Amino acid sequence: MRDLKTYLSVAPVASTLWFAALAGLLIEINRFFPDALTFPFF
Amino acid sequence: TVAEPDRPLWFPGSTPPPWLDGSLPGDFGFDPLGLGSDPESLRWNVQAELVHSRWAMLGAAGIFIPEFLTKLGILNTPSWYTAGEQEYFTDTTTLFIVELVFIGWAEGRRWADILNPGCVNTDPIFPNNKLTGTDVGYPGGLWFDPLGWGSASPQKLKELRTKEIKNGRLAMLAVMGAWFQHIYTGTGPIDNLFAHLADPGHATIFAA
Amino acid sequence: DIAGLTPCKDSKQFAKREKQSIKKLESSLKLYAPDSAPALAINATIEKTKRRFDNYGKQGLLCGADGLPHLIVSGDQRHWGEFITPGILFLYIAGWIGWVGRSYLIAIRDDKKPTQKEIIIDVPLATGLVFRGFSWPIAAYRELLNGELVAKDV
Amino acid sequence: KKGEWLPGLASPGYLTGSLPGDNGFDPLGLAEDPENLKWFVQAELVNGRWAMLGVAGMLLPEVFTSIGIINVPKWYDAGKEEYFASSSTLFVIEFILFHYVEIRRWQDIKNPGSVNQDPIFKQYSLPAGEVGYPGGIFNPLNFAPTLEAKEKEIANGRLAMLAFLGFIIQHNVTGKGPFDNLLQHISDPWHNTIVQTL
Ligand code: CLA
Ligand code: CLA
Ligand SMILES: CC(/C=C/C=C(C)/C=C/[C@@]12O[C@]1(C)C[C@@H](O)CC2(C)C)=C\C=C\C=C(C)\C=C\C=C(C)\C=C\[C@@]12O[C@]1(C)C[C@@H](O)CC2(C)C
Ligand SMILES: CC(/C=C/C=C(C)/C=C/[C@@]12O[C@]1(C)C[C@@H](O)CC2(C)C)=C\C=C\C=C(C)\C=C\C=C(C)\C=C\[C@@]12O[C@]1(C)C[C@@H](O)CC2(C)C
Ligand SMILES: CC1=C(/C=C/C(C)=C/C=C/C(C)=C\C=C\C=C(C)\C=C\C=C(C)\C=C\C2=C(C)CCCC2(C)C)C(C)(C)CCC1
Repeated sequence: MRDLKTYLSVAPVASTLWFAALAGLLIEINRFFPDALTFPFF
Repeated sequence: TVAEPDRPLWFPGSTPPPWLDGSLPGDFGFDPLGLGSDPESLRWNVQAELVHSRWAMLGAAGIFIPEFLTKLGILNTPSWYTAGEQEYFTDTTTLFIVELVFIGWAEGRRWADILNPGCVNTDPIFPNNKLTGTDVGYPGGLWFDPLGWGSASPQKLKELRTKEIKNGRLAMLAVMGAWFQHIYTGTGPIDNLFAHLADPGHATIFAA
Repeated sequence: DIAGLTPCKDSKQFAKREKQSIKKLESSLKLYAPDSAPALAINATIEKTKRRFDNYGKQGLLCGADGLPHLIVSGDQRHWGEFITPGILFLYIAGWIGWVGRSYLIAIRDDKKPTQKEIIIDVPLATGLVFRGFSWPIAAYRELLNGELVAKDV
Repeated sequence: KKGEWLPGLASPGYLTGSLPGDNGFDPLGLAEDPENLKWFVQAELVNGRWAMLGVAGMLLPEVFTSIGIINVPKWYDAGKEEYFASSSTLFVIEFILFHYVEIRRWQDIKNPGSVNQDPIFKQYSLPAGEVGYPGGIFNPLNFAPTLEAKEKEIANGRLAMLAFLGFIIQHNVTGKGPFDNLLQHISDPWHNTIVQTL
């Protein structure tokens, strides 16, 4: 179980998870604020 | 810390795992995935199982008493599931914000004590007041143990605690069943129970 | 106007493009039903198109003879939303990433087997380091004044 | 116990309970260097004193004009009302005067005791206090600059900085005065939040 926690922190798995989460975040941002060319706030 | 070596075992004939000795209450040697083989893992998950069990028991009461006395014309509380929307004096987001502040304070206190035992015991405003329980997850003191009911010496405390953890496991399962029945069917749970009781041999899940 | 570009609210070409695309969509629509799921998807796309064109109208962008929006990055103040404020956002986030990475590298450099922590991350350590990037500008400044950012004697 | 901002969390080794206000709070490691800390203490004190003056002068005029004694504008408007002089003129005067006093403060932070004596009259110096706490003429009432009162000071300054944060975010999202905001939440509160504002 500890060995599993180590394995999950090996480079390919760590990067896979990091980028899947990042992808979900950017996807949802663009689903909420679509077609942005400028910063329309201030 | 009384390593009961031949306790009851969920799977008779097994040989329990080495990390499940017999000390913890409600021990029956069930960890086939080996999710508690490290002592710090085990104590953290002990806290998690405990607090889940108490939350589940509160919830099971709050459903199954009000529903059993709503079917009977005692009260008129709506469906526990549909009670998420029927609106109160305010809306829900603010209600959630005040709940958030209030309960998050308490959970941060419990956090501190889980990671450093007995280091938040007394009150800052009133230092004389002090929680009287000396274990993590069993706070005691006047607030959580004004009846003294809890603090005692083993064979007495150990049994009370095992009883707690078993009631809690059943309550977790109970509210899980309420959820999945009311998502499968479109009914109330007491209706499920009455229908199944009036036709057990036919009013099962295999009705679709 | 600036570089000869007139506003997308006042640009006839900008409008023509909008209505051409909209009714191409609606010509592709007139099928499958007036309520089926394909029709609902196509109508959602139509409404999204209208929202996009109107938002570009609100934000005061510059259009050319093509009828498409152009970008002014010179420093003029009517157009900071185009490049300079998203640029500040980018520089902040990028410095955040790089600062956290350099502090992790420095934190593990004294280990007996440093490569072991490069191919197998120490996740609790990184979890303690992620949030220093929030103030990476001030820290990097006081680290430059300290004579502490640049490895001496290299 | 020199005070904990988190009753479970341990102190940092670089905070010693020496300077007033020490409650052991610096999670982002900003002041794990003594020179950094010497600079940051000063910045905290001075920012806090400016926030104190600013928020008091922002809020008290509001209630004074709201129970009818004098008629003053709102802070987010007062820069527009015409005065006896341009706003450019006042800004330039302000720049020169703040230039002088801030470079004086600078040299005293860099080199305590070196900017004490009057540069015009060769008498009339200052006694040898500490940095961040110039007493003397700047302390006519000769109050005791004791440890108890420095903690008072920095606590008032911190709360004032938070009050400033509040005033500006409030004005930008709601659009009126902070006394407007307060009482209009006061009477009917359970429908007067930041939530209904958003
Ligand atoms: C290639 C030549 C050139 C260059 C270099 C510039 C440069 C500039 N022009 Mg200009 N311009 C040019 C050509 C050029 N222009 C031409 C040919 C024209 C004719 C069309 C114009 C017409 C023009 C106009 C009309 C205006 C400008 C303006 C400006 C300034 C706007 C940017 C600014 O305000 O600073 C930057 C803005 C900031 C808020 C600074 C924040 C940046 C931070 C500090 C950096 C981030 C670093 C990191 C994140 C943190 C630091 C960490 C560190 C401690 C390690 C800028 C200095 C504007 C101006 O005058 O400025 C007021 C303006 O009005 N230009
Ligand atoms: C969140 C619920 C939860 C948690 C945290 C625990 C935790 C624990 N249990 Mg327990 N258990 C539970 C629920 C839970 N249990 C329920 C509902 C039952 C009744 C079926 C049991 C019956 C049981 C027995 C008989 C025994 C334990 C034991 C233990 C301890 C052994 C260590 C371990 O299992 O590793 C860590 C635990 C976890 C990491 C939680 C696992 C969560 C997984 C991922 C859930 C997977 C989904 C699930 C299979 C399907 C859900 C759908 C379903 C509800 C319809 C440990 C502290 C042993 C003990 O000695 O107790 C002291 C023991 O003998 N449990
Ligand atoms: C089922 C469950 C957990 C089950 C976990 C299991 C089986 C894990 C088993 C194993 O891992 C072990 C242990 C060891 C491994 O080696 C082997 C496996 C097999 C992997 C938890 C439920 C836990 C369920 C909980 C905590 C329920 C709480 C409910 C509350 C608070 C109710 C709140 C309400 O208020 C609302 C929100 C609306 C109101 O109107 C009304 C009500 C409904 C009352
Ligand atoms: C200077 C200031 C305010 C000054 C205002 C003034 C003079 C107002 C002036 C005027 O009103 C008058 C009089 C008249 C009006 O007509 C015109 C104006 C012009 C309006 C506020 C500063 C206010 C400054 C603020 C809010 C500072 C916030 C700092 C924070 C939150 C830091 C927290 C942490 O840093 C720790 C402590 C430890 C780290 O490890 C972790 C983190 C979390 C990073
Ligand atoms: C403004 C503007 C402009 C201009 C610009 C320019 C032209 C500038 C510049 C610039 C420059 C000329 C710069 C420089 C540089 C130099 C050097 C020398 C460097 C450096 C850096 C560093 C050193 C870094 C560090 C770090 C950090 C801090 C982060 C993370 C980590 C690291 C380490 C990476 C334009 C028009 C375009 C646009 C508009 C605006």
